[PDB]
Amino acid sequence: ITSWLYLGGIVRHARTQNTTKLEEKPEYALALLFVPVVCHYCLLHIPSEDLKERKPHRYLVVIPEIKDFEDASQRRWRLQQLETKQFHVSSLGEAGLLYYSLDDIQPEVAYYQACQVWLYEKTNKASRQRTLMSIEEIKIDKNILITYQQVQKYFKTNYQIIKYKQIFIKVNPIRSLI
DNA sequence: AGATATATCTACGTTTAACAGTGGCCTTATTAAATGACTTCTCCATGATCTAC
Repeated sequence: ITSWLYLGGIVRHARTQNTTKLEEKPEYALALLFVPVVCHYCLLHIPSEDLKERKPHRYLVVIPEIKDFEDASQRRWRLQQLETKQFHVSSLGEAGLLYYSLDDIQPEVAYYQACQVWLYEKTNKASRQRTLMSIEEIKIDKNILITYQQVQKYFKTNYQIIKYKQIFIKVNPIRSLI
């Protein structure tokens, strides 16, 4: 297999391309074919960089831990409802929490969800393709999620600045900090 | 020479009382930065193809 099928599975040593290549059974290869549907994609904005002077290009890939097929399907279909301006975030944890923002909260059921955030970013200005720059695990319990909803409620949302074909999005740093 | 009991005068009174600031103010103006910069390069992954043994 190759990196397009399994993210991060590049051949380290190109001169040994034929031998040192990741190998998998056909069914797992089909799963690696169908991975892209589940994972959502978010855009990351550097707070230090003025968004006017730098359009977002970093891509965060949120890959959720699977506990049940139906639960994951319902979660993904629920997250389909959100607006694109929400997807523009200022931190990896913000995107992870957004992936679990629309999950139902049950007080009898001990809620616990885990997901992976994969950061893809051009190494330099003239980079031809993005490179995996960060992977971070997020484990969200009940208290963290309700606190995040409380922060979302009290703290203001993103300002959808719109200019000449320039729909900038103003993310509140505090929300991310919290 | 050693051991021992004695004698040495003032002194006294040494402040009593009542108070221990009364008044008014305890900053008035104005300015709460002015500019410009918010990385700079390269280091790509993978497969088709060329070529030497």
